[PDB]
Amino acid sequence: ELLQVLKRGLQQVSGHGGLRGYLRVLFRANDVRVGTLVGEDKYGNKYYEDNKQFFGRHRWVIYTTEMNGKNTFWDVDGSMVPPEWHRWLHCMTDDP
Amino acid sequence: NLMLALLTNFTLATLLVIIAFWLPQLFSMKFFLVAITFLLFDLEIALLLPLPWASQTANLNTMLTMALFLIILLAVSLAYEWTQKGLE
Amino acid sequence: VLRLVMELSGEMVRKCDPHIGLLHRGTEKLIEYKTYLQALPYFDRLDYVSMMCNEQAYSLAVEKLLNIRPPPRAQWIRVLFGEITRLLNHIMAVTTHALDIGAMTPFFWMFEEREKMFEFYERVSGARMHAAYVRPGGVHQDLPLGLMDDIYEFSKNFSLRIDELEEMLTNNRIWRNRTVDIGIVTAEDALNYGFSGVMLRGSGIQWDLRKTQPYDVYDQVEFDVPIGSRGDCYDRYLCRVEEMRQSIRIISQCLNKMPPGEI
Amino acid sequence: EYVVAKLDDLINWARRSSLWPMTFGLACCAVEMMHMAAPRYDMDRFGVVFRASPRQSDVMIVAGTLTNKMAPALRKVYDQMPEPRYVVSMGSCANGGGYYHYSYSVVRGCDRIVPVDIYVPGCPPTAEALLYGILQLQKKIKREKRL
Amino acid sequence: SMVYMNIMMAFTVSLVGLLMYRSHLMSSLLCLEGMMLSLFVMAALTILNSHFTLASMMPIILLVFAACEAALGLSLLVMVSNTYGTDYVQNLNLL
Amino acid sequence: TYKYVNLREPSMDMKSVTDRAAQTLLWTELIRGLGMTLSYLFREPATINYPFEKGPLSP
Amino acid sequence: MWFEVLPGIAVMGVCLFIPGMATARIHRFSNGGKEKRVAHYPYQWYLMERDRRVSGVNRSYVSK
Amino acid sequence: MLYIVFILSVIFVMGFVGFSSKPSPIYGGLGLIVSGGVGCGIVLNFGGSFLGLMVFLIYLGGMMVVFGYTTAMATEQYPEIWLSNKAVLGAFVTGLLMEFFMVYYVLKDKEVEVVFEFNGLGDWVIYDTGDSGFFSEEAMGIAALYSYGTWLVIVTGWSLLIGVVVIMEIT
Amino acid sequence: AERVAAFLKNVWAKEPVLVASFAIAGLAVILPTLSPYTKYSLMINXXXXXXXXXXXXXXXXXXXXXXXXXXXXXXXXXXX
Amino acid sequence: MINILMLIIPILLAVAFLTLVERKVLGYMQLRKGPNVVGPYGLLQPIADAIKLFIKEPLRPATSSASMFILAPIMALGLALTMWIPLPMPYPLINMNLGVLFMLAMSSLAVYSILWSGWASNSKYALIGALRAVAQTISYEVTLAIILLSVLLMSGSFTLSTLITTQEQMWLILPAWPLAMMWFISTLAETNRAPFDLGPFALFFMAEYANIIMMNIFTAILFLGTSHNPHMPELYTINFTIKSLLLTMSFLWIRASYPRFRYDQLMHLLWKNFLPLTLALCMWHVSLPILTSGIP
Ligand SMILES: NC(=O)c1ccc[n+]([C@@H]2O[C@H](COP(=O)([O-])OP(=O)(O)OC[C@H]3O[C@@H](n4cnc5c(N)ncnc54)[C@H](OP(=O)(O)O)[C@@H]3O)[C@@H](O)[C@H]2O)c1
Ligand code: SF4
Repeated sequence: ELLQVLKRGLQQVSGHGGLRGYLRVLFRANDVRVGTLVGEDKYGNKYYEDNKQFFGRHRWVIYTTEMNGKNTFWDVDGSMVPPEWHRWLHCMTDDP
Repeated sequence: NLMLALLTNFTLATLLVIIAFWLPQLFSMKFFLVAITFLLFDLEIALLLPLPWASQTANLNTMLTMALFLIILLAVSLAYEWTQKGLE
Repeated sequence: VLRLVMELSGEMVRKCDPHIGLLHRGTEKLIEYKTYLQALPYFDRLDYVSMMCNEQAYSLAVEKLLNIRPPPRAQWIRVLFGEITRLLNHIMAVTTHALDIGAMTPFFWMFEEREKMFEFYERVSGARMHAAYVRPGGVHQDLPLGLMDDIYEFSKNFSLRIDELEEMLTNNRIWRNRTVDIGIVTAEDALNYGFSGVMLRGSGIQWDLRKTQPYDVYDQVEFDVPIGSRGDCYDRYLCRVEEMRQSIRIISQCLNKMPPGEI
Repeated sequence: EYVVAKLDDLINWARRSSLWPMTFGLACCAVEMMHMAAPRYDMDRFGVVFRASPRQSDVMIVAGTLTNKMAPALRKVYDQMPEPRYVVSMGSCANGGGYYHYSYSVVRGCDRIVPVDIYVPGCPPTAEALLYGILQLQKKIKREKRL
Repeated sequence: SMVYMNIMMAFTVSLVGLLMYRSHLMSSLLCLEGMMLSLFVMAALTILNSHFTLASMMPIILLVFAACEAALGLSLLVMVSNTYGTDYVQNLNLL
Repeated sequence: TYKYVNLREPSMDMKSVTDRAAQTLLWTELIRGLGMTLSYLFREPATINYPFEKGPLSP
Repeated sequence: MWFEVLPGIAVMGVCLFIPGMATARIHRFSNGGKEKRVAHYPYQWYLMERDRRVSGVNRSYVSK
Repeated sequence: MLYIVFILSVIFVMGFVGFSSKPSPIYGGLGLIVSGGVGCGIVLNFGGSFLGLMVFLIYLGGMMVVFGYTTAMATEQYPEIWLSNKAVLGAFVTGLLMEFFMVYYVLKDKEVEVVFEFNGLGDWVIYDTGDSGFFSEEAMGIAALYSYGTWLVIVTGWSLLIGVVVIMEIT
Repeated sequence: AERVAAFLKNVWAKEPVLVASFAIAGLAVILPTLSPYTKYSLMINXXXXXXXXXXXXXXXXXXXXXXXXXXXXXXXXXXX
Repeated sequence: MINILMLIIPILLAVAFLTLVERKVLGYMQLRKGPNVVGPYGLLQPIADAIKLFIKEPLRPATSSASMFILAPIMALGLALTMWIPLPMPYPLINMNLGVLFMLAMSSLAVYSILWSGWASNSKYALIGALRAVAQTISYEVTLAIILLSVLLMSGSFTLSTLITTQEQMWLILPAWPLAMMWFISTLAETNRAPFDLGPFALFFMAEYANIIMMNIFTAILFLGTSHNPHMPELYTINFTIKSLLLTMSFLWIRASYPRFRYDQLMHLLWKNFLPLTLALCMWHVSLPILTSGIP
């Protein structure tokens, strides 16, 4: 049972990049978790959600590095997400 | 040395106080009875201190009669305390 | 928040004068220049917690002036949301009471449940808390089709959630040492003071309002009113927990009885 | 120089990491303030703690209505606060009086007593919008303390 | 001889400190603690140097009776602050 | 419809008295209080990371 | 989950683990046998006194 | 450097200088921390670890702690600065000149005194003991005993019964 | 029973920690006198020599021999 | 002598990293999450609190009574660090002639830290509130002295090194079964917030959190140990760190779960409930080495 949970963590690190991929997600975002990606957004925002995970699981709306000219890499807030928040992030079901 | 162990702790404690101050730039007589009971019990504990220290060599028939006797009067003092102690 | 000027003779309080009214927002004079529909969201902002227990008292008072009985469905929304406020009010009545004492856990245990409770308010009305929903014309907007399944799903999970408090706070030696025997008031003087809420109801006097005077479709819904023995804080606490347990029964009977029609 | 400029970033980061608030109740807002503690919208995920500590605290969050009776009460607290201090006006009452703006007893929105740095607009300030009382404050800390 | 020239001197200094006053009655009881402390050290040196072994229990008993006076006399000081406002030597009634 | 709060002394003799006396000599209810908090630790925290996850809303 | 809590214990499994190791590993440098003797009672002190008298004049702990 | 007991004995008297002087009961209270804690070291140097730590447990762990209460009960809030106080500084300056002037005469070993006893060297004869014992020795290895002194246990118990009863009758 | 059965179950109901204060402290006094096991503890306590042994000059004496293993003197062998 | 410096700086780090564990364990006890925005798992916050509180945060003086307010942190931080010296971590730093006597005395001398801070403020409401907090610390040191004197009476002298040898196969939890419950409550004495709560604010509780670890290790010697093994000091230290931290979680457990006792009823816990129980056990622990032979 403990070996299966450890294998799931190792596969999660292998999914999102690797040694440089998971470390970039751990420093920028609060927690790193793998899931299905929506992709399509103005100014390259990831928005990889769709996973069952837990309560209110429209997870991981990763902010784009420099959206207009702010260089949001170390510091980023909820200033991003262009007209897609009502569906992919909050209320509706279908992807925008 | 014991003095080498003590002074190093105190000097670094005062050093943190130097960082704390120099570096920044911009009634009720009832509680007295508690202290009375504490100090009077300390001395009974002080008399009961050599218990795991004197029992190694001395006679047990003479000690046991006296060792319990100190704890008895330590409880007899509390038996007098029970009859009207206080609201606190 | 509160002034509370204390006169301590030694250790015990002899003269406790609560110099209150430090939040006199002036609702009295300000409503006089507003119409009945305009003055509605003021009474939401009367109390911190009650939203459908508040405005309920105002809308029925306007209904008594206009001589208008609200539609059958709207009255069943008024009980379903009236009891979900009765659930919400007794959360804060326990948790902030525990927070003022020094209990750390039971505050957070109910606040995750409480944040799930406001999801019902959000989906039914635009605001998080203060919802201009119970109006002089009964109920403003209908329940969405998604909510009625989620109300039952929440009440199914609430059963163990309310059992968490009785397995934590009631059986404690600390609480039965603390809250027991503070201001034991069961006397007929309490009638003269006229608390009516949990003081009279939770000690001695059998009288309440829900059973004696029906407001919106009562007697049809089954009730169990908790009445204590002594006027202490602990009997006033336990009756509130028993009120919390005897409120899901009202919610479940509201789920069973929903006549389809006008709002 | 470059060494001094990077050192000033570390001093700013010390406040950007952790902010310990003295949250004023006296409002319907105070419940939404307590929803920060609620696990769904976690705030202890940041360097923010609900220990309060009135004398020690940095960022006093003025929640809701300020009456004329509480007007000298909040001012004397603000004077006792340490020098790196910020004021968050939480709710429409704390901004400019949402309701009770034309009432006799209510001060017209905090600024007349105590200077406000970050305004939180919403009556019931949703725990979504209230996380702009922390993250936007943390974003606003640039200061540019040169000399 | 060597050490006894200081601890006896500390006793005589405290002997002056008791009988000299600047209106504070708390300081006299504080000096009574020092008097017993100076008697504790002077007794300790006499017993520890000349290996008595039996007499080592005696300053421990002396320590008990040091605190017997410096509490029951201290309780009477509180009774002065109950009848009068603040404890002062000047504040008296007896003739 | 009239519920009651007080049990009016459940202890009578021997078996019903000593177990009620047990939770005062030793603790047990402290261990029972520990038990509910223990199960609460092991279940997953329901937390939303604000700049990446968002709270549920209405249409 | 416990990928967050246990690193808070693992960091304590270093810093609180230091005083136990630092006091033990220091006897390698102070002594050629990894041991320091405590007197407690005057008999064991006299044994240490004659150990300094035999062979090694300056060193306290020495073989033969 | 060479002396152990004699240097600490000067600091011991230095604490008592603040008792002959009256610098308010708060600053005089600090004297029992300084002179008391150093007073342990004077006992500890000749041997007997138990008897040296008795001051730590009772005088520094009870006596002055209870004396800390009564300073708050009567004559409280603020202690007046001893530099501003008249004759208090005068008693302090005359108190130190009875000790510091004497130390200069203690230099070159022997010194004249009011008593017949002289100062001496106090370095070789500072310990005054050779080997004496071995196991459970040093005079205070078996310091306190309930055996032999059975009478002294009873009378100490009597006075400690009196203390609890009497103070209750006073207050 | 007038107070044996009456004033015991009341003590269990009203402050049962006071039962422990008299019973455990009571067993601390009575049991040391009753048990035939206290005699063994006194034997080894006197047998343990903290001080150095002293030799006596013998002139027609019994129950004394050389330092080597021989049937002489006390030498307690209570349970090995 | 580098060992003293190896028992101050990594010790202060353990106090610094305590604030995370106090926020994370209590966090998971409350269904919220610990610090995460700061570092990888919030591990960079103890240093972040150190830069915040010390450097830019100033002190507005209430009165500043010359000698005091600056003297009280010396009695706080200094006396808390001296307690680490005689601790029997494989081979202790200058092993005392009597171990626990130095342990009980410096803890009873730590009462002054909250006393002098009460004198530091001119306001009467501060000192009356301070003396109430002294009253809690002063009372539970009587029980702290009694339980210690009954545990040692079973086996060992005052030396802390002999307390390891007695626990060769059996822990002292089982023979001192009511005392194991009793000592755990009495350790909550130095303003532990779990029973009752009252220079700069920062360094003042840095001594108070240090005393919590101090009592956690003191429980892990008096009641725990398992073995010693002189051949490998590593096997003891790894095993000790698990035993000590499991008791550290339990102090974060009582604080999380249980409310304040009411100050008066906390004083009713002592004298009326605790002291009749401990003295009866003290009477019982006198008779035990006499009833059956066992006086080491
Ligand atoms: N009572 C008296 O002391 C007295 C007596 C006679 C006349 N006066 C006159 O009345 C005036 C009173 O002012 P004060 O002395 O009270 O001022 P002050 O306290 O010295 O403060 C001066 C402020 O102005 C800014 N400042 C000054 N010179 C500047 C420059 N060259 N470039 C950019 N910023 C500058 C500084 O900001 P930065 O730190 O950001 O640069 C500083 O915060 C004086 O100008 C003086 O001539 C005063
Ligand atoms: S802004 Fe709204 S919720 Fe906040 S205090 Fe004012 S009325 Fe109440």
